[PDB]
Amino acid sequence: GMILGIDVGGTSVKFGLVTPEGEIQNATRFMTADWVNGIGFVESMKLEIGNFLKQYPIVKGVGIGWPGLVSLDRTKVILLPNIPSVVNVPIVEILRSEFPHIHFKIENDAKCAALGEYYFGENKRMQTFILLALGTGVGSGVMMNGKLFIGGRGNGTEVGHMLTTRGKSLENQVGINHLIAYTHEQLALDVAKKSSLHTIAELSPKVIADHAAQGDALALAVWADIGTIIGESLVNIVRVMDLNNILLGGGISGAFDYFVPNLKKAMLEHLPTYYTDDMYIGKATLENDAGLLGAAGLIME
Amino acid sequence: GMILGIDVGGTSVKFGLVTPEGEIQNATRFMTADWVNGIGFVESMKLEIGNFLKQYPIVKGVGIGWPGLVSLDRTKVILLPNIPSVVNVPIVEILRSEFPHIHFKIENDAKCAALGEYYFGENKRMQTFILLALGTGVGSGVMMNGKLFIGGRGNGTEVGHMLTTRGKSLENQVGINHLIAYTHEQLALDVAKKSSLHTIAELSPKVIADHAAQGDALALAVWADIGTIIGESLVNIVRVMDLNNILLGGGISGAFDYFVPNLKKAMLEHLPTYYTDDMYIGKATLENDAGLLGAAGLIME
Repeated sequence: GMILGIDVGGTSVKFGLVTPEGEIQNATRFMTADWVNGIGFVESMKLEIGNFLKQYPIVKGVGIGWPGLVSLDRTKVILLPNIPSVVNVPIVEILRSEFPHIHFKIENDAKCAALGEYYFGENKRMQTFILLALGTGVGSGVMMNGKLFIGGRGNGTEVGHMLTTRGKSLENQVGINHLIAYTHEQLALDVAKKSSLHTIAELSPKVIADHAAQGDALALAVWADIGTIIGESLVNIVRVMDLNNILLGGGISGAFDYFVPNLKKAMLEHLPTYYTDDMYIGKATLENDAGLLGAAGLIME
Repeated sequence: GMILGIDVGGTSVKFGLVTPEGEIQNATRFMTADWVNGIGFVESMKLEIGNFLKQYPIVKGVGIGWPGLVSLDRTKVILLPNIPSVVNVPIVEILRSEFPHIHFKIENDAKCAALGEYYFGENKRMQTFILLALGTGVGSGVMMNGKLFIGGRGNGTEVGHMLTTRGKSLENQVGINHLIAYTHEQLALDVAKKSSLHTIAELSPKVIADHAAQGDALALAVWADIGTIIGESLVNIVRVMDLNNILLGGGISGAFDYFVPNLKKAMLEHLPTYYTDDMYIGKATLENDAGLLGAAGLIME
């Protein structure tokens, strides 16, 4: 049957009815600014959830992905760095008491995205891999021997906050806003104005990728440096986890061809053949839908 | 009953009969230089193993820890960076065919040391922790929810080879020989000859710790820098694994009081309270016996 998947986010909140083949029906995008500025975030899980089950009375399950830390028993929302609300909330118990005929499940949103790729992606059922979602923040989810990796205390693989060889965190080096700021820094150093990016009104990963495709030396060098940084953090993840299947998602993944060569180079430079001989670096094809699909996927398990 | 534990090492090979209370009887130390230079390493698992079962006919199990990569099925020894021999060897099948009345088990030696601490240490049965063995090389083993963490492909937690904020690997920064070389570099910079370490013929972790205990500014600063480096790598391990119980072993752990303050400081600086509020940093008390105890521990499971 149809399952309601919810992907809770910092800028937008997403609802969708998921089919067993991974199709999203009646995709509704809200919020988050509009939700916080008004009746509140929790008042807005109950209002928009209630409106969905009324429309689809056959729905028996609701899976929700959360953009932060969740409790080990998967009943509470600990903290969201983009949404200061929801602390120690037994959401599974309160929704089960309200809707006793419906089964509820919660998980971290980056972990949901890995589960989404595992059930519905172009590498579905791949047993052991990491999904790196390279956006404004760096999110990650890991499947290990066909099971979602949650870590010792339930909130594992927070790789965006790992320290780099520069001392700064991974997401403060490769996150979308930091990539744009670094590109502007390199354009400022380009005193001869050789680069073609100087014309554009507002930089974005897509624009920097489009100019790299044309052969712009500056745009290609930016993605090559981003690639080395991602590769250096993947060396550390691989040494700790012993996995060598990598899926790359998020807004920056559109520039896959321009940053993956240096990413692969960094991995070959620092890792022995034990890891690199059968290593795979693929593109995450579900894009921004993986989180919602994975959230619904919780109910399927 | 009594179990034979074997801890295979680069400089010395160790044999011992382990009791259910964790006592080692008839501890025999060999080799490794003498083993390689002669009849060979494998000829020397068979000669010294055979001599042990003849002495103890009631022994029904043999657990062996290996100083490198082992196959996922735990039958083969892939590679040892200190011993160039033993590649794709089905050691469990060949010992089972030779001794069908005895059960055989193999594992990575750093993982064995964590299992040793889990069954017989001062924090025995602690469900989720990392054991960092700080010696010539940096070894690590992790227990997760009371089960040995092996990683996706069977050779997880090779943390000694993680990249630091300096770009070099963790063990090339804090390994015993690198600690001694760094101490000599700081003594060379000490043009006023203020330090007390200038007198000693040969530096060692114990000597640098003994001078730090006396209040030597240089010796204290060396351990403080080592502490920051270990703490920075633990930030990355904790972000990936979500564990916060840490046991510190090896030759360098004797200087626990001098490097742990900066280690803890680095962890508090880079990790939120979710990890640090109930974090524990303890001393591994089994020392060099953990590997052998853990190897025997494989048979107990």
